[PDB]
Amino acid sequence: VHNDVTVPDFSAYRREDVMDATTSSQTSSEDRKGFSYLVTATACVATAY
Amino acid sequence: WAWGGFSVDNPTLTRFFALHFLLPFAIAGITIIHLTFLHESGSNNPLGISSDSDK
Amino acid sequence: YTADTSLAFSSVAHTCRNVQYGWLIRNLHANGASFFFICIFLHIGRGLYYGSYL
Amino acid sequence: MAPNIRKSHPLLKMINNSLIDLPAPSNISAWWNFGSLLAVCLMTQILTGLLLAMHYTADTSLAFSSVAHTCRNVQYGWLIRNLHANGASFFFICIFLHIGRGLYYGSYLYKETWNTGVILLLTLMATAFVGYVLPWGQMSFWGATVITNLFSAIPYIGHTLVEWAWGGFSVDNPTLTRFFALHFLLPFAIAGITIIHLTFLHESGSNNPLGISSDSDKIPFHPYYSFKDILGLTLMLTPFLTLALFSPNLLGDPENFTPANPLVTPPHIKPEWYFLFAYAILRSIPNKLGGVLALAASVLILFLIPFLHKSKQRTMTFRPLSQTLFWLLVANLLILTWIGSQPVEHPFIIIGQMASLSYFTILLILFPTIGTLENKMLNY
Amino acid sequence: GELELHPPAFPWSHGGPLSALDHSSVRRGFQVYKQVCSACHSMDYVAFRNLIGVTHTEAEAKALAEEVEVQDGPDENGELFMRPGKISDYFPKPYPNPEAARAANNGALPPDLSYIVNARHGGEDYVFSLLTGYCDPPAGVVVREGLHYNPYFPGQAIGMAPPIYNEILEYDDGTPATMSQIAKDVCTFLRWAAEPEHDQRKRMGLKMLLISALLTSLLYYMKRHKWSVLKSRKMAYRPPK
Amino acid sequence: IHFGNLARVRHIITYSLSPFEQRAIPNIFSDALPNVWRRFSSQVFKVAPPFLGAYLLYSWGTQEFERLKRKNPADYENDQ
Amino acid sequence: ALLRQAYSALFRRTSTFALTVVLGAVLFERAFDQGADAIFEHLNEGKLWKHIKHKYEASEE
Amino acid sequence: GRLMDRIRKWYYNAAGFNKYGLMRDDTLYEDDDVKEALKRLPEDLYNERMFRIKRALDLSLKHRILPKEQWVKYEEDKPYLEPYLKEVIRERLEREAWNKK
Ligand code: HEC
Ligand code: HEM
Ligand code: HEM
Ligand code: HEM
Ligand SMILES: CCCCCCCCO[C@@H]1O[C@H](CO)[C@@H](O)[C@H](O)[C@H]1O
Repeated sequence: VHNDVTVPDFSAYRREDVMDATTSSQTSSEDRKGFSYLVTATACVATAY
Repeated sequence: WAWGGFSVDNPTLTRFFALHFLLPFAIAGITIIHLTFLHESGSNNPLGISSDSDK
Repeated sequence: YTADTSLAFSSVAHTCRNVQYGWLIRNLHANGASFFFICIFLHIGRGLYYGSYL
Repeated sequence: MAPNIRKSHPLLKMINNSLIDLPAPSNISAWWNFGSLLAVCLMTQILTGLLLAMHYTADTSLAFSSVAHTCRNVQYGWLIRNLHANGASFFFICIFLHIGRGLYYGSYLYKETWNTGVILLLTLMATAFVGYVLPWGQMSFWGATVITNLFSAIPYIGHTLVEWAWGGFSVDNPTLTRFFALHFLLPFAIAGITIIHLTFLHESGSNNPLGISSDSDKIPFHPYYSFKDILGLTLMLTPFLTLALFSPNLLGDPENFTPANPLVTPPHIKPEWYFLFAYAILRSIPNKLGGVLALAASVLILFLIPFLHKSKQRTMTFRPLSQTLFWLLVANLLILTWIGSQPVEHPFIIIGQMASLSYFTILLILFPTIGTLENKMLNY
Repeated sequence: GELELHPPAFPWSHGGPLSALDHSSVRRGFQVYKQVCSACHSMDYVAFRNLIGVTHTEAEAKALAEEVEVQDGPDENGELFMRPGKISDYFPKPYPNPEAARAANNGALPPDLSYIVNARHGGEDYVFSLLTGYCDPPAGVVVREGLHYNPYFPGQAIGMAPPIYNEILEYDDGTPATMSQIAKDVCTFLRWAAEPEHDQRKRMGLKMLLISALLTSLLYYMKRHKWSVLKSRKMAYRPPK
Repeated sequence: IHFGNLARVRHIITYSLSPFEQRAIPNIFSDALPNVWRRFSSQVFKVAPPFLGAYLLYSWGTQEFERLKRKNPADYENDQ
Repeated sequence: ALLRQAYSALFRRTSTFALTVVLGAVLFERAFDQGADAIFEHLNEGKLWKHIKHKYEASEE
Repeated sequence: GRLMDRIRKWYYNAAGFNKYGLMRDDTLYEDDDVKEALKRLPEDLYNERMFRIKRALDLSLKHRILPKEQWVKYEEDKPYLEPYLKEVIRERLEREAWNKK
């Protein structure tokens, strides 16, 4: 039964900031996305050049 | 720019020959699109009224 | 054909004069261009008169 | 009509069902990146090609220098010329991996996709062959003279067919022109046929390394493969540019910096690298006629691959025997290529014939045989 | 096949993928060609203007071309005529036609040197070896009347008599014109004549790599970033068993 | 229409996290490399062989060719 | 925190992301070129015309 | 002797499809017969194979395999489809032969 179902442990893959299950993940969100997007925004600049 | 110089000369003749060889094939490509859109609706007809009753 | 100011004119001429049926092909191509337009003009006309443009 | 335009529009719908919402297996590897590269590769040749054509002159008295004048006077002419020239190799390099991948993973089982594929290869060959004559250099001319004359061995209609092709009695101006014509034309036919290739392809969808139905796990092409391919594009494009820019003529015969001259046969007339492998099989059979056929067969053999599949499995992922046999064959082609580059003398002549023999043996007999044996070892 | 000696690899100042031509050495080379080789060797694809901003000043160039008379025309009467060169002219041919050339060099035909370093395996390394390398034939070998022995030239019997010797000319820049210095400079010049884009081409290669390395890394991260969703994905089989 | 008519699947749960809650290239030493090596090992003895066996043939054929160009003194020992 | 800020002011709004890519490019060009040209020249001191030009640039005849 | 058995077990391990958790029959190429064959499999066996197959694909996309412990052992590889597939072929050959007469 579905009650007997749980999400596995993604500690092995989670980013540093969302590693602790008792810390709001929203506070480090802008950083996590700002980085990745920063990488992407850069790729565009390179390509554009 | 288009002339490749200061007047219609050899550099033009060549790039025109190129364009003239090329374009036709673009026409053929586009004709496929033309007929593709066409087939969405089917042909129109002289009386201008729905011809589904008699195709 | 040769695309060079110094040979274009004569390449075309040499074609009609020495190439087997060159003259014919040259004509068909040349006149074909008009037949093309004549046709496209009627195709358009037809469209305008029967509101195909819709 | 429908909610989002991507699906309703008669055109976006096309772009969508083949580049955005297209079902792709989740486990395809880098070997699948070659399709897109071949495609990009093509768009690139045509672009650089046109640019070069807008400065070329097809006339024995001007070809060589038109090309020279282009590299010397046209802004970035030198760069375009290079990109186009080296691009041709990048093309073949890619096509050879594309094919390989197909063979090793039994993609050929998609007969029509495969058969159009062989047609693309043949077309690309004709294209790159005629292309090479355009600069009218020693090798351009001489290679053209030896290669085209080959047909003269065909019985009764031989000579006729060649003198027809040449437009005269020998490779001369009337040839240079019709080749330039052909060279401009074929690429576009390639593009067209590529559409057919992908059209058949889409009927079944891609194959995958494990060779088992991937319906239980498909993913949208975009972003997964759009991204994966754009990555594979830069990964290859680097070596291409590195070569094209640092070692420009690393692959070209220096003999082609000498204007064609009908009164000086070069010492070793050989075609471009990507052809050697077959040039090699050509010289293996002493007998102008047999050697031609052997050549023809060397490539036309691809049309039989589908009928020589005996394994109960599609790929070779789980067939170690077939695997060494596969890498043997690859190595075999490498040697054939090498032999093609060397003169016709001992110990080359014999190695040649040996490699040529092993080539057909592997594809015609070993592969299907080892295939059957493999089935028995699985208790099938 | 047959015997041949392959030239060695000299460390040209422009062998480095990122290393350009030493324009000073090229400038000398132009002189060597102008004052020695140009006597029998044509260089059809280079024009005096080509030197400007490379080895000479627009002024020097204008001068160097006026030192020559070219054939223009026809005039009002349809006749040909002479005039002092302009920077738009290409280096003068030494002979009217090849037939005339062979005639003045014992039936031998000095090839145009515009693409020579790319027309011969070894380029400069070969051309350089050839020039300096003349010598007497080894035992058992006889060179026919009119040819000269050079072990570096295929067949070893070359129609070109050693063209350069110490102090055969004076570099106006004050460089010791030893035979090897000459060959070296001229070979350097031949490289340039064969492909003027040399430096620009390499400067581009640099940019290409830097961008390439940058762009690749970026797209690798992006590719990985999207795929992560799958790469770490976990599944399980839960029948109502 | 290819998404929806693919396969009859039952009872398989999957779990995945947004690309932003996880690392792009994770466990490079603990997992990545060890597998790179793993994969490299499983194949070497399948690929490498025929390629090495090619090299040899190349080397032999090359060296032998050059050898046959060299002169054999045993042709001139009695040419006084 | 730049990443946080960057995200907010530059990467969040698609319109600003684009503006960043452009102005970003304009500045990247200007600096990448100057830098590479710089590197190329140092690597080739005294070989380029730019370097020896002075000898004939108003110093002869 | 056990030569034939030595070979098979060797090849079985040599092939290596068991490192993915797949069974001999899971690797069969789905030609016309195998297709009919599968349709006849009882639901429980069908669903299981499906998971196995989907799991194998996920490993492939991940460039990993199952831990040695979980590999299918030669002697425990269940030939779940083989029986069906044989009848499917028996049937066909009957029809093929009959339509000829
Ligand atoms: C007297 C005329 C003359 C002069 C001066 C001369 N050459 Fe030559 N050169 C020739 C001849 C003759 C040949 C052709 C030899 C042959 O093909 O047998 C030749 C050939 C060459 C070749 C090589 C041909 C080959 O097939 O490899 C090069 C390179 C060359 N010369 C370089 C030079 C250079 C550089 C100079 C000036 C330093 C120079 N030559 C000066 C007459 C000359
Ligand atoms: C390369 C030139 C063109 C080709 C080869 C082409 C071809 C066709 C074809 C095959 C049809 C279907 C049969 C017919 O009704 O004639 C068609 C229909 C049509 N074409 Fe074109 N066409 C061309 C140019 C144009 C142009 C210039 C216009 C107008 C701006 C046009 C407007 C239409 C329209 C509106 C129809 C609908 C006919 C109807 O009313 O049922 N076509 N065209
Ligand atoms: C103009 C050259 C060609 C182009 C541009 C082209 C392009 C493609 C593309 C885009 C794909 C899909 C992605 C991929 O799997 O790589 C594809 C797949 C395929 N191509 Fe080609 N192809 C070309 C030549 C060939 C040749 C010579 C053959 C073989 C004789 C061939 C055989 C196949 C097959 C079998 C597939 C199926 C791939 C699979 O196993 O899933 N292609 N090709
Ligand atoms: C299918 C892609 C193409 C391939 C594989 C290809 C291949 C080649 C090759 C191998 C050469 C000789 C390059 C050299 O060493 O000088 C060449 C030259 C040339 N190609 Fe292409 N080409 C292709 C498409 C095109 C197209 C579409 C055009 C333009 C309509 C074009 C125009 C030319 C011209 C003008 C030359 C002569 C100038 C030169 O030699 O650089 N090419 N091509
Ligand atoms: C993978 C994408 C590679 C593109 C790299 C762009 C580099 C080409 O940049 C070129 O550099 C030359 C040297 O200064 C300049 O003279 C040219 O004007 C410039 O376009």
